[PDB]
Amino acid sequence: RVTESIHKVAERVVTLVSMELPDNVRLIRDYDPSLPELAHDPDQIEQVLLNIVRNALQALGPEGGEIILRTRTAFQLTLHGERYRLAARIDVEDNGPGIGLGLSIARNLIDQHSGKIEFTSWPGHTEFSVYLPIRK
Repeated sequence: RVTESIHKVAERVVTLVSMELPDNVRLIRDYDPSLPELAHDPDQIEQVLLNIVRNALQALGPEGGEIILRTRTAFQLTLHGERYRLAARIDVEDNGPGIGLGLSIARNLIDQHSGKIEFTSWPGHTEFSVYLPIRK
């Protein structure tokens, strides 16, 4: 409904997560300042990111680690079979020795925004990538 910077929601998430962050877990930012403002429901995107970050905290477990909240402009990104000239990619990547309804809710809220969520992993890392359309 509103067209604003996705970083406002990202920062609301950083503030909220501070209350549940273990002493041995650090949350770092890796924002792309060139990312354009986009239409989205801030309340819904906040819930999407909170649930993904909590899943990340669950993955890290007692061993703790690092969670990176990253934003990047995505060019020529495909969403539901159509290629978009511009989309926003928001990643929640965790690093840790020790490596759900919330996730289902996040998926549904992203579908409402006509976006997608992808999961990947590599040695010592796991990452959820959320995509939101900006310009088709």
